[PDB]
Amino acid sequence: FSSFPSSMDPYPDVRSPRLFPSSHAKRTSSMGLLQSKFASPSISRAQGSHSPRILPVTPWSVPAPLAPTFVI
Amino acid sequence: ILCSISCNSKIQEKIVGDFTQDQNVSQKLMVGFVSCLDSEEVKQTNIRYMTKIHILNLLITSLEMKAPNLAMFLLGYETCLHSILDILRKGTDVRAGPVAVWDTPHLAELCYQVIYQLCACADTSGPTMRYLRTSQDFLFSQLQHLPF
Amino acid sequence: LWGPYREIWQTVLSALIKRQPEAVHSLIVLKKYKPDFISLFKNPPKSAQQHERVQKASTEGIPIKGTQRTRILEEQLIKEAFILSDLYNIGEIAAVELLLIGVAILLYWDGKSCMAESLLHLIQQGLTNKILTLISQIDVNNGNKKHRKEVSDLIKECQQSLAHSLYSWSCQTPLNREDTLLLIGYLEKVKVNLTLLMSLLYCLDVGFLEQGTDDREELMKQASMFMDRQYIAAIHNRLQNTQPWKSPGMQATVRLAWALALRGISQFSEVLEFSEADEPMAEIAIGGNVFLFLTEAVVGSESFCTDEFFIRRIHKLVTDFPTLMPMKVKQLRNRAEEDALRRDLEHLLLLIGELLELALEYWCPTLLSKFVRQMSDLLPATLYLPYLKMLRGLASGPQCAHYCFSLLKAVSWDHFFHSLMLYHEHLRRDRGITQRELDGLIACLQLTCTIIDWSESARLALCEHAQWMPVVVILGLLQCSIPPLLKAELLKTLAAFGKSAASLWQSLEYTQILGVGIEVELNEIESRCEEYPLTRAFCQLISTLVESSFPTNLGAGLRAPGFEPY
Amino acid sequence: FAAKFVSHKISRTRWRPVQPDVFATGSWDNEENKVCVWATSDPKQLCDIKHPGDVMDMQFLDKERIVTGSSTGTVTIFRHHENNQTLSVNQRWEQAAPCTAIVCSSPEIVSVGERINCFRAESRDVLRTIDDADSHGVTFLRTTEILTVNSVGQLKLWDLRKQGNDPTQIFSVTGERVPLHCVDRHPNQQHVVATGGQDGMLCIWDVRHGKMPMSLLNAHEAEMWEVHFHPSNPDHLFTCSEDGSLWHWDASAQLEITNLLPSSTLSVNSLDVLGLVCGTDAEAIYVTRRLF
Repeated sequence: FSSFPSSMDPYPDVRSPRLFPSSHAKRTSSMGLLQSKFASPSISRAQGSHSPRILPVTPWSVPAPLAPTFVI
Repeated sequence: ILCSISCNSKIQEKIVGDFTQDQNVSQKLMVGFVSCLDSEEVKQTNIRYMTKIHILNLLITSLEMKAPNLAMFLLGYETCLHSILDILRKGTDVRAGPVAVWDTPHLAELCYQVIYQLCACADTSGPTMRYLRTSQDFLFSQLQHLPF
Repeated sequence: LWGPYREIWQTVLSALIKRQPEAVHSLIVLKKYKPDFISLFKNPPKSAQQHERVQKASTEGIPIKGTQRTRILEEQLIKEAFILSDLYNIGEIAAVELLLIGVAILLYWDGKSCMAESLLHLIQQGLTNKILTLISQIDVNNGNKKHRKEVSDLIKECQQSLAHSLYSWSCQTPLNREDTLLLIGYLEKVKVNLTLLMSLLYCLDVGFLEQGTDDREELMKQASMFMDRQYIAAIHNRLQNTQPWKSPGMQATVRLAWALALRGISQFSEVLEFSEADEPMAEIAIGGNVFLFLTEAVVGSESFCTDEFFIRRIHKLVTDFPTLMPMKVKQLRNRAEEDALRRDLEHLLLLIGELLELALEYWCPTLLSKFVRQMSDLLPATLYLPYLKMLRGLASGPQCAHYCFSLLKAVSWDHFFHSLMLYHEHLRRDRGITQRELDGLIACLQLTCTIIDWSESARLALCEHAQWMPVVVILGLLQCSIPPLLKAELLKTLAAFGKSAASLWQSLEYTQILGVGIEVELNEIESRCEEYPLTRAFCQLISTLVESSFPTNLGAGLRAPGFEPY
Repeated sequence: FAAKFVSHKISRTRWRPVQPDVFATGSWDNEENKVCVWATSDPKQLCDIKHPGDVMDMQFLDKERIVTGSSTGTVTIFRHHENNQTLSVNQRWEQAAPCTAIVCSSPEIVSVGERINCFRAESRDVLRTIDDADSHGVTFLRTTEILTVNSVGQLKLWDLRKQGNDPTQIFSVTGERVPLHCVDRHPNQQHVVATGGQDGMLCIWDVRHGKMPMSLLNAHEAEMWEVHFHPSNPDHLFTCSEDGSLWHWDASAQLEITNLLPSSTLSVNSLDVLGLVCGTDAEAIYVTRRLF
């Protein structure tokens, strides 16, 4: 039923195109890796070290309002 | 709920006494059960169909485990047992070509499975076979209504 | 013979499924117990006898139709049989055939039930003459305590059945149309009325409208060979207000409902002056509490076997009133109420809706003039307060409620939301508002809740429309000091969003963050409160949310188990 | 009803926050004033509190903490670390004249004198002080309202929520005959209240329904002592008198009041009963632990 739930989540179609809608998706508390890769690419766009430490920090917190902060 | 209560454990002697404390109430309940059994011979009909499905499943699921039990006293063994015979010897399971209506042979199967348990056990074969050989007819009435 | 009657009923049911006479006719017996069906539940000659004295037979013997039963009439049977005769005023040998067949009293009841039920099913001049006799017999009839309760239930069933049979005789045509005055007068003499109201409405709306009978010449120069129109005119003249007419308010309502129909039966103003033959008599009826009676009927609306049909009839009556009477609506509200109205009319409409003819009426309503009327309602605050209730009444019908919502829409909801935000702001600046204005708001939110639930699309629109801002406004109202009806309508609003979970759960979390406050509210509830009327709606909302799938993210901020504490 | 001689005239008893199984007790009137925690149920004197100062207020400040008020109107509270059997004395104030009863409004431990010193949850500074002289009724009718009842038995709803130092309301009998010993306030609704008359009467009260004396009585003998009430059956309760007496007034039953307890002894200590004592006006030694 997880796939069905994912489909339902994708069914909302809140707006095009948003990382804020990506956060609306993380509302379920489950985040796809692709998003993480995109975030890493954005970070890339000492910096590498920060990403390594920033990514670790994001990993440390999975709680609501933490992922948003980690993403920021 | 009587099925789940009465099919989890071996029935205690104290419970029957507690049930008969009222004395009058147990008899009244038995009478009500007999009336329900006899009531045949659309929401209400649906309820009856459901109740039959439940009650008959409860009597079978208690019965498989053993005897004596609550069901034996509610059949009037120290009646509803005769109502099981009375419903069987009136049941018409055919409507003249609109098919044998599958709810009605299912009702007959549920009544008969009780009687089968009550002639296989040593406790009940003596009394049950004796009362099936007296009026109202057992072997004669069923062979009257049995279709080819 | 009760068992036989039951067997006949099953055959009738079988015919019904197939729509064919075949089951009745494939089993003769209808044309055997035929005068028993005509006699209905009456036992009219064979009531308790002393010539039928069962125990004075020294041989213990009784005869029936044909065979006799001497060796079976033993003293236990004698006592069950006299218990019947003393208990029910019934002939003793009749009481014995009733123990032999099938508990004898129960069998007799089944026999009354089976024949009556069969007649009702068929409907769905012995028999037409036997209605009165049947009514009289019931009146005569009117662990021991339990038995009495059972008897009362049986009486209620009798007063519930026969009601179908009498309705059907109106639908088939047999009791038309000189039996109106006898029906009306009897009703005046007499909640059992709702069978009667259901009977009257159709007759005003069709059978008394344009059918009639071509007979009943009780006068020589009043009617001729065609009594159709002549009787319509005779009823119109007969119907009036009288000095004790204000005690039968039921007769006033039925008489008004005639004038409603009568307005459309009148081909033109050629015979009739409108300002003597309609408008005074209808106004005089209004001043005799006729509209109030309809509201009472709506309050008394209750699920019945013919109840859906009755509701359809009520919807038809409502259609007749907005259709043919807007002059009376305008006379009352736009001149007499404002001066001394529109709110009352809106209330009446809501009532009718709540009480699928109604759905069909709503569909019919689903235009420029109607829009203008809506604008007028919005103008005055009181007028606006009528409108929401009227809309919900459209809302109540399943086809109707969606249709009613569409009619209200064809914007207005957004304006209402703006008023709620504005109203909330005003309250904050200042249950902190005129009782009539607050009651208005209760009706706005009650029309809102109903329209959202009934239609999936409407509910969806309410849930996620930026202009309306319903979720935020509701929260502000809840946070601000507020009345119990108002907090209940916030929960009914939340129901739409719930039906539309993460969005709702997040909102709940935000509310919790904004739970010490929740604990304080619970304490306040413990201290109170207005009789627990507020508690149930909140419980229901919680249950619906629980039905919605749980979200892992919610309750994250608090440690370990945020979902559990609620 | 297993009695137990403490050989110590008891002044306090709590079915502790943790059924009525964890007993604690405070023993006043001894040369080094006493209290024991985990006693006894079975010797179990884990915290037989060696303590100067006596017990005016007393509260299970957690299931591992204990609040109290000390004899001169001082304050005394430790944290009942029942694991390691030691503790840490939390609250120690000097001059909060003793206090006359003990109220609560969580977690500001409100109280009354026979002046109000509102300490609270970690409020080691005396925050609120509506220093109004009182001529022993103390509770939370609603947070944070209260009603001071002077020894004319003279109740008066005041607060500490809004500002001000008067009372807001007043409950009073016609004659003010008895003194402030024992009033009642119902857990069925925190706007429902009663009292017990020190003649052996009730004094039932209506907040909303006027302010009349609803129900007196004449049943007990001595001053109003304290009432055992079920902590979940609000209605179930039984009455008492100031010799330590106890007349079971079966109030979940209708006046069914009899010679209840293991009677005829000296007085009883303080009340907490859930699943126990109903302490008298004179607080002697007694026990029974069979409260179901």
